[PDB]
Amino acid sequence: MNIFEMLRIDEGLRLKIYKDTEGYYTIGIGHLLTKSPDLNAAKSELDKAIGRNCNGVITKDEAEKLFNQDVDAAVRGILRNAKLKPVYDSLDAVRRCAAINQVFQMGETGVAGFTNSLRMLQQKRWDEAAVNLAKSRWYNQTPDRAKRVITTFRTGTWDAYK
Ligand SMILES: c1cc2sccc2s1
Repeated sequence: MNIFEMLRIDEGLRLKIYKDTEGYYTIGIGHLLTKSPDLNAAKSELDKAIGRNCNGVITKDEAEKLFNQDVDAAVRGILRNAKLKPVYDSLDAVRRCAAINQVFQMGETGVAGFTNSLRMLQQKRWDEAAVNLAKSRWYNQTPDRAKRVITTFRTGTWDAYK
């Protein structure tokens, strides 16, 4: 297991524009195109991202390229965030993957709501952090995925992903 395999399980792989759990146009391995309800806007974003006229469809290689970029940008964003960096750097490698996963799904605006969870994670109060993490819109809207990510934060193992 590694961050790519983990997010691949959580995000799936679809080669045509689809709507994510929030109803937003997405493609590939959880590559958000736009929050606009206009499919044409999503198609434009896709074409810009890939560098060709895709008409809403990409190849596996292209999906994996966006995924590489998106994971890289997620981790780099964490390091550039003054609130997230010290917590991330305090974590072991497996729990760092849980952090990347959460940021990938929710963005940094999303994880900003998690001050108390972050503090508990930095304190290595794992069971307490896990309880706090579940008291969230995130958990309630995507409970099976959040449970996996939370188990990863709780245990520092890959048990939830096999
Ligand atoms: C850096 C650390 C942590 S813990 C949950 C999200 C993030 S980002």
